[PDB]
Amino acid sequence: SLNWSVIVPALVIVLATVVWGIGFKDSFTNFASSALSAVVDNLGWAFILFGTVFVFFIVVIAASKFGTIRLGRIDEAPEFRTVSWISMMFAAGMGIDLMFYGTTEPLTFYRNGVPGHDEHNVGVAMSTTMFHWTLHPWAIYAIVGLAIAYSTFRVGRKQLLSSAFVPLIGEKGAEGWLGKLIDILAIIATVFGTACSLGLGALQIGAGLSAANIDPSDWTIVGIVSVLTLAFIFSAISKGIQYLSNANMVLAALLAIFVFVVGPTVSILNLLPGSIGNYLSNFFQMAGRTAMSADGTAGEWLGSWTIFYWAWWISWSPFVGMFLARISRGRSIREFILGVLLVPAGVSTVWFSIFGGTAIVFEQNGESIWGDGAAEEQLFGLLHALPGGQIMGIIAMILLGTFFITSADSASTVMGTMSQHGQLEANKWVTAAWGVATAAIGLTLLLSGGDNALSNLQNVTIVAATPFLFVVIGLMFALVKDLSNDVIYLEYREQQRFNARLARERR
Amino acid sequence: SLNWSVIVPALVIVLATVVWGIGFKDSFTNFASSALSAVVDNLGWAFILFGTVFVFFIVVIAASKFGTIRLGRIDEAPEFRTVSWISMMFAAGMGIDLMFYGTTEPLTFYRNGVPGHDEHNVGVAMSTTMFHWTLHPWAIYAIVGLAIAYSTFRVGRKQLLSSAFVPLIGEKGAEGWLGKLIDILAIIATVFGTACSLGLGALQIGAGLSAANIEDPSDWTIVGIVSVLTLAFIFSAISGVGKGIQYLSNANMVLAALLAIFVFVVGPTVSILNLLPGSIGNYLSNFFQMAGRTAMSADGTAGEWLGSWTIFYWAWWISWSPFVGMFLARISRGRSIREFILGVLLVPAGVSTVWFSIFGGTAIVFEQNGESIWGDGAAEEQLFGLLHALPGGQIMGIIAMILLGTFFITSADSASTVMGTMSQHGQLEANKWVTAAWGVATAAIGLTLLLSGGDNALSNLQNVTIVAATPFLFVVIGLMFALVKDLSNDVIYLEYREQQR
Amino acid sequence: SLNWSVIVPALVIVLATVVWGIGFKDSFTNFASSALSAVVDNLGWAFILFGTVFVFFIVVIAASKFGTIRLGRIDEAPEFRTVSWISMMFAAGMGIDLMFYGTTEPLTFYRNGVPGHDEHNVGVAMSTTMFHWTLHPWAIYAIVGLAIAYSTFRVGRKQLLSSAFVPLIGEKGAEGWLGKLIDILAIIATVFGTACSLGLGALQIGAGLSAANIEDPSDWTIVGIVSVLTLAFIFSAISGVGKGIQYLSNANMVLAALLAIFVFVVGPTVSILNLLPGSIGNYLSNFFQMAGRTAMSADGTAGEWLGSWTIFYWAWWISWSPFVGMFLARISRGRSIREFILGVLLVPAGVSTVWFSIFGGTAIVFEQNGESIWGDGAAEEQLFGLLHALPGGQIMGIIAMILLGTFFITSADSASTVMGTMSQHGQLEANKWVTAAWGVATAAIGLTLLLSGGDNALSNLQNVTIVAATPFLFVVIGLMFALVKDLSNDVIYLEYREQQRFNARLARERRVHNEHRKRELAAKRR
Ligand SMILES: CCCCCCCCCCCCCCCCCC(=O)O[C@@H](COC(=O)CCCCCCCCCCCCCCC)COP(=O)(O)OC[C@H](O)CO
Ligand SMILES: C[N+](C)(C)CCO
Ligand SMILES: [Cl-]
Ligand SMILES: [Cl-]
Repeated sequence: SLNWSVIVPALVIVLATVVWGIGFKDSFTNFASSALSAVVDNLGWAFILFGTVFVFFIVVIAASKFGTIRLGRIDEAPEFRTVSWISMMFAAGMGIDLMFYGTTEPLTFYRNGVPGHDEHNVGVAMSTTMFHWTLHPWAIYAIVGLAIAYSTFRVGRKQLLSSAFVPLIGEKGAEGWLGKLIDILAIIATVFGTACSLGLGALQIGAGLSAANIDPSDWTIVGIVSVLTLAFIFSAISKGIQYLSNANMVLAALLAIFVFVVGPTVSILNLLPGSIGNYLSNFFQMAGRTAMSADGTAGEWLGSWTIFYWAWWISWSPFVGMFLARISRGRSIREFILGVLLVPAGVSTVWFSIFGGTAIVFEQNGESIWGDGAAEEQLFGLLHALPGGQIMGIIAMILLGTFFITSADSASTVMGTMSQHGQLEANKWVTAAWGVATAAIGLTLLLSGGDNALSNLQNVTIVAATPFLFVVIGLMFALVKDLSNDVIYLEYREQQRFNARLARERR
Repeated sequence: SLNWSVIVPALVIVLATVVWGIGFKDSFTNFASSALSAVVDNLGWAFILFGTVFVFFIVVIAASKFGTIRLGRIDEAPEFRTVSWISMMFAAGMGIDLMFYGTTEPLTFYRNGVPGHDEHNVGVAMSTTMFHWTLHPWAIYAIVGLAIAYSTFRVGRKQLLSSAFVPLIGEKGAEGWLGKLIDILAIIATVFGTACSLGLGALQIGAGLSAANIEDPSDWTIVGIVSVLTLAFIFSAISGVGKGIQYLSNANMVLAALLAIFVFVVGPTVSILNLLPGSIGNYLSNFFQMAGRTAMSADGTAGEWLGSWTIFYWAWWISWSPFVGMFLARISRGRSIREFILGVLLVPAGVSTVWFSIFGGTAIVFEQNGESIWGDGAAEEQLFGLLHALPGGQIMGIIAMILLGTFFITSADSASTVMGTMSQHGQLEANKWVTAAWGVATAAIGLTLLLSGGDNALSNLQNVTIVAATPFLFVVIGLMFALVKDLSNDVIYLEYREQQR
Repeated sequence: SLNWSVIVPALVIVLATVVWGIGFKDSFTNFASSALSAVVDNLGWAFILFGTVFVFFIVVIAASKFGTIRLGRIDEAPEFRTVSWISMMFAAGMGIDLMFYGTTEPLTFYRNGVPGHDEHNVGVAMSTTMFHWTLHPWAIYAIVGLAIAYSTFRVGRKQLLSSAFVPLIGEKGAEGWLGKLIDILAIIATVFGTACSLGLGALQIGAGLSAANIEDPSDWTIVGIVSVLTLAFIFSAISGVGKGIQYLSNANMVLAALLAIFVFVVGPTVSILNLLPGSIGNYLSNFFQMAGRTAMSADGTAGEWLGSWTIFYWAWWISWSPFVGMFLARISRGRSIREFILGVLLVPAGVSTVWFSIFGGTAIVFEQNGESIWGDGAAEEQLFGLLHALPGGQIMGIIAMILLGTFFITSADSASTVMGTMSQHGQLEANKWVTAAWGVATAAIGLTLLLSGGDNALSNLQNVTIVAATPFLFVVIGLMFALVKDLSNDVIYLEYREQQRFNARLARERRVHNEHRKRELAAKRR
């Protein structure tokens, strides 16, 4: 029983873009990309504040008595071992994203420096990438994850973001004016979310083909996408996602290990203890970077970096949020939070220490893989400066390929599950539908922009993300009232008032 | 009822100082002002060390078991609602200058920069201000407000600073040396406290009239206002069925809210709005450095800046601890210390942060855009400069002027109320005569400090505020132990104490 | 009994480096000094990363329920009690070091400036010195301290160090590949660690007596230093016997606390008392920015600084942790895990600071004027240089050397107590025989390190030490697990977690029923 009151209203906006953005006008879509600067200008501070708010909030609810509450029936045990549960979070913290921004990210920060420091600054440069990729985003993923994993397993509700707002909203048939709306926002956000990954993931393949066959064609993008958006429909008949799920991790294993030993090992090893310290050291300092610091200048830097990421992450929380939820059944609220923060974070700490960590060492010996200044080639260029690095580049391409599909599967499945009343049992057909409709806008962005295709990709996803921002914000409140009414916290507060009164009349 | 064993030493010393500052004695009270440097130099270490400890202390106390413990007969019906604090918290604690400082400070620290940094640093300029007006000034209040409220609304003892030292001194044996000296210094500091509040309100008016009517305060101004506000306060204190403290404060929040909301919308809204995360994050970051900004840093330079700022800021604060602290109790009963510690922390922080961010932040926004409002550089002229720079300036200016008048009568009467309550053997309710009488006891000096001829006198008291409570610093430190080695003699700890151990 | 299986492979290489340094290829030992530039740069990261983790590690253990477990057969009324602790913390652990680096480190930093900062930074000058002599170092101790203390006094087994590794290598069956090898690497690390401190006395005295007499070189003149101070040392020797030590604990106080309260009241009392919160503050504000200092920061240019300071320290501390944990363990019986961790960290770290605040402070304040104490760049000269600049500079200068004479025996005595204890199957009783034995451990290298044609047998001192116990790092690493995977099996904690379960499920039975009675009842209103 598909939810059409939610499916089509979403497809109305997904098409609006592909139609009005490539077919007709085209130059007009770049008008809404001025509504970008509109949103960062005045809704900008929100992302910054509630950003760091999401990181405290979650730690404190995990630190609280809530943490003990078992996600599922009372004293329910997890379904997999700690090791297997963690062995699944690793696959959650890897994909196109890190492929793209792995090397270029910390390099840019070394190259140009971060608003508030000089250029050529390892400590800062590094601790900024962390800022983006460790605690902060995963704090979000936890908010949405816990909210879903709680309402479904504990309270006993449908697997829908709206079913997490029940404590605040009607109710009496949750999905009146809101609900449908809240879900319609989830859907849209997830599309543009994955869109970026597919998007910047695509043209990182095209730029990568300039390692085998030789330059930056245009019909090539449509090729790389369509070639893989077909393989996605192909491998949309089994799951599937689990086969390649490791096929990805092994390739990602090669790339890393390889560059660990061939590259400046001891440097890369120095970056671990080093880029965990500057992270902590600078955390608050970068927590407060807005468009006032540094002397009303960092406004631009935020738009291109810190505020992009924040939007992106949010527009992905509906996807990642279900994943971690679905997996974590059984875990305690705390075990699930501390788990969700530190686990993926370790990998995002090593990964940037390896790839973009050599890019810094290189730029210190003159080597410089800057390659004309485009990140989309930065990666391969990095490898080409290492022995047998040309085969590695080939691997990387086939890797971003396997990523394109697996990343699209999980996305479409989630977007499917919530496009039809939270049915865990995903309809094989509606899944592929959300993939093509997604890959679609993942292409509609890449094409409409030209030389700065990357730009519009990040501006729209920021736009469609902003609405949800508020959703997730509110998902705190629904999550606190949901917890304060939970048996185990209610029953405990009854035991200390009793463990107080029992000694109030014996004296 | 009127305790005349402490009224005397105070009424005489307070009269001794005013004389040694008037009648051609105006110069020898200035040389005595530079004797302040003595304390800032040798007790510098003292303030900047413990000022930060208190902040950790209440936290470490709210954190532990002592937190759950209400203050009273347990589950004792609270009383005053949420609006009780926010009002008096900023009505008695501050309000007067925190309108001049709401702009001149964040605007100064930007322009000239604080030690160990470079100028035009928005972050620092906000973190330093914030530092001077949050966790710190409210812990050296919480300590007091928590101690007293416990040694009365729990134990039952009488509301008087020495009574809270019972745990350290002895059962009633606090009558000797340590105990009488307390009440004197607590009265001196509260008499000067009001005196300084009356003085600031007067220097403000000068610039207020400059906004409305100017004219380089040609006499009449100090009297025709300080008296107007004294005679306006002496009326809102007499009428029993009036309670100006519970009203004017509420009105005060409404005026300040109005004013704030004005600039916040007409002015650089987003800037203010970007300054919220900007302020907090920065504050958290620059906390442990500016917490340890000793006069040894940097390279020995910050000596002056500290004394003129942070230090003076502390020595000044420590003074208003009796009054403000007592008030954090005279209007609270039944709500656990924990729901109180953060009550006077998380909450005052919020308002101050926001206030500065709005004003101070806007000032920086102006400073950057080239349309400054620093002009000539008088702290007392800047608030209005920023104001008149906005549509409906002169208008909002009038109410801004009124604001300085509001809370004033309260900050003075409520400052005198606590006096009347600490003068009559620590009685919650005090005679309507002793309270208002002390609220004007400073007026008798204010009119003599100007009869010297022309103008050049008040400057004394400004610096005398520091040393006016210099010793009262330690009165806090000990009060910190008298609150730890006292709660461990409470019901829950004494039962496990007198058990197997 | 004696372990002629761990001590045999012991002195065989203890001297295979001693006679190797003084004899054989004299300048071949200067190839190992360029061989640490293989660990310091290749393991420097691993020395930092885990060094910091060490400070979080215990701190949580301290706050953990583990922090209630008492150390030894439940009750065990506190053995020594207090004071003797903080006195034997340093006397044993630090002691002499607090001087031959404690009044010059805040000074060298105020001068040259640490990497990532300009010179003349009172702040970093204080912050970077503490990073080395406070929270970080002691935390390496409290681990081995607990691991060892809990291993012996609680469980009730041997005082041999490798014992604490039975929860990981199996109990009673961890003697072979791993086990004896640990004890071997243990005794060595304690010999060198001690030999270094003993040789320092001669070096600091030879170049320290300059404030009195002996302007000659520094070779045969020192024969009356090493050979005499050790001669007067063993006494001791004639009698022990079982405990103190001690006669040095209250000594160090009266003595140090004297010269300290001396400079604190004579010198710039305020400039010191000011730098009091300034020390702590800046320390906290820079803690994470210091633990992030690597040979990749700043801009891959601080390696030769770190290698001279930070890593230098960390490496050494692990190579000195055996003794200082073996000794820290005693006098701690009947003291809880918590009060032990908050004992080794808070107070020792809380005094080192006020030490650098008085000595490092005035030493700095003297430079802010022009009366520099810097004596041609020599650690010994600076110490006396700043006290002879105060009324009675030769009256306290006396104690500057004569007191350091006590620290000589404090280390040796206490240290020997440990190395002796670990070669006797791990018993506690005072073994006079082995005590004085290892007491030698320097007569073949210490006094010979100088007879090498006059002097210059450096740095064959610091070189051999930090490389000796380079695997020790990975030992104090896996010591965290053997500490926690052991603490957790303790009856008191084993019972704490079981009770949780009970309450847990019982509380479910109470609930699952109501929702089945307020349900049948709810279906009764129909
Ligand atoms: C600026 C730098 C200066 C120096 C910094 C020093 C170091 C920082 C100090 C950090 C303090 C952390 C304190 C940790 C205490 C542990 C909690 C505890 O003792 O719980 C007891 C028992 O309590 C309970 O079991 C129930 C309630 C536990 C409450 C835990 C709260 C969560 C803490 C998370 C906060 C931070 C998370 C990381 C992100 C910042 C003990 O049992 P256990 O430790 O054996 O339990 C182990 C646990 O189950 C793991 O398997
Ligand atoms: C879960 N994904 C890997 C798809 C996104 C996080 O990088
Ligand atoms: Cl549960
Ligand atoms: Cl400094």
